[PDB]
Amino acid sequence: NRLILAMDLMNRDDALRVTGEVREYIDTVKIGYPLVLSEGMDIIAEFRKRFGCRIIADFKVADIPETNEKICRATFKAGADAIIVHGFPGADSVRACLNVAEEMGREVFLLTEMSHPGAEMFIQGAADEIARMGVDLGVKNYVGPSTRPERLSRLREIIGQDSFLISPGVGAQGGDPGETLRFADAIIVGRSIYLADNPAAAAAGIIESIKDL
Amino acid sequence: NRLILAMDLMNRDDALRVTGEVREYIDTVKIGYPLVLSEGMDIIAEFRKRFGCRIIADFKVADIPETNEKICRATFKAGADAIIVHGFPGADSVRACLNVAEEMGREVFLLTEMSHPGAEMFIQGAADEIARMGVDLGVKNYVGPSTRPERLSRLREIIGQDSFLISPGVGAQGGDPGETLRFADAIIVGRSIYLADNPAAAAAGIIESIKDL
Ligand SMILES: *c1c(F)c(=O)[nH]c(=O)n1[C@@H]1O[C@H](COP(=O)(O)O)[C@@H](O)[C@H]1O
Ligand SMILES: *c1c(F)c(=O)[nH]c(=O)n1[C@@H]1O[C@H](COP(=O)(O)O)[C@@H](O)[C@H]1O
Repeated sequence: NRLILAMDLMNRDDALRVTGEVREYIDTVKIGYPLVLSEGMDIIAEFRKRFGCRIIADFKVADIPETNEKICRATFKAGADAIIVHGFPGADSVRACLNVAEEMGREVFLLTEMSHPGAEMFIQGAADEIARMGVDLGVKNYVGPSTRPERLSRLREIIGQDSFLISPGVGAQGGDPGETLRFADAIIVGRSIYLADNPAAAAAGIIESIKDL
Repeated sequence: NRLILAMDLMNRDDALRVTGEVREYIDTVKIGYPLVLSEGMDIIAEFRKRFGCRIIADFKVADIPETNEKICRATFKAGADAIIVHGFPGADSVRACLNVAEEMGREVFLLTEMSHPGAEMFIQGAADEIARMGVDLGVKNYVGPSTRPERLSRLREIIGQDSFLISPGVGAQGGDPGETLRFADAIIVGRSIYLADNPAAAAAGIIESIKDL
């Protein structure tokens, strides 16, 4: 695959239909707050049972250590395989997530630099240090921006070749599968697939581009 | 009051009992992901209907603009009066939240500097600029740390006297109601109340200290 579906539809019926339509082209579904806050955490269990795919909970966890632990424990209890957590709040907040993931046999992904224009204001300047903090904490899974492949390159340099790196911002945000997969292990794609007239054809089209690399 | 309850219990029965016990000492309940991810967004509507108090959704929103809008729209649809959003992701992410709050007749609180030790690593260095970004965006409600009253002072200086400023980190995290209320309009208190043998007595004790100021 190398393709992770960002399932940000907000209606259970549509989320299930689109995921079902594209599942032959992905092995991982990324579920975030647009779907969870609309349909409840039980949606994570349903997706697991219906589809079998890995579930990453994209909750961009960004609270104090005590609250981060509670968020992680609720999320894994609901059946998520991994959770995405922000590095910007610092090492104690990240460690809290890693401690729960250890307890529960799950994975943490560290979000380093974000893909949107606003990320340039504060996040970008800290992002190398956030990545290096990850390495120092023993984080093995990272998120970095498809929209800035030169920053992906730098992040890959920091985390090394033996870390797993996934990357949002492909399609709608302007990122390209090829420029991104030079550095990331897998791309995250939401709207380019789930808003397409034929999501299966969109996913298939992306997979064809990936195979050509 | 000047007291906001951080309701981070993870069981509907306990959350309702403790809130009911202390409601005569607060007019605002802050509900976050520990309770919502455990009991569902319907908990917000229940609290509103049972208690009448203002509800602030402490979701520390930290995504891209398009996703931030979806998160805000789901949260207000569930009945929250206000949402807490991170400033660190930048102005476009914040504006997205403000646009939804405008559409829906609700409020955004901008989180500037966080209260925990890790906030020193990256957030603190950006926090003055995040506050000034808030002012430039017309944000009128802010969150800053009880644990660092000198930073609260600086944040108050930036936002001015006509902005509303609320402050977590009182009690469990080491913050003091008095040192904090020199600068903040209201303090947020969670564990010092909700883990107390008698939460009503804990809240009452805090209110007594506040009245003495
Ligand atoms: C999260 C994040 F931290 C980013 O830096 N960028 C980003 O886009 N996200 C989330 O990833 C998905 C992108 O979907 P698409 O732009 O393909 O529709 C979304 O879930 C977004 O929240
Ligand atoms: C959020 C935040 F952004 C902070 O800087 N600090 C902080 O503590 N929070 C949240 O506020 C409440 C504090 O509760 P207490 O320490 O009194 O138990 C919690 O909801 C925490 O997530």
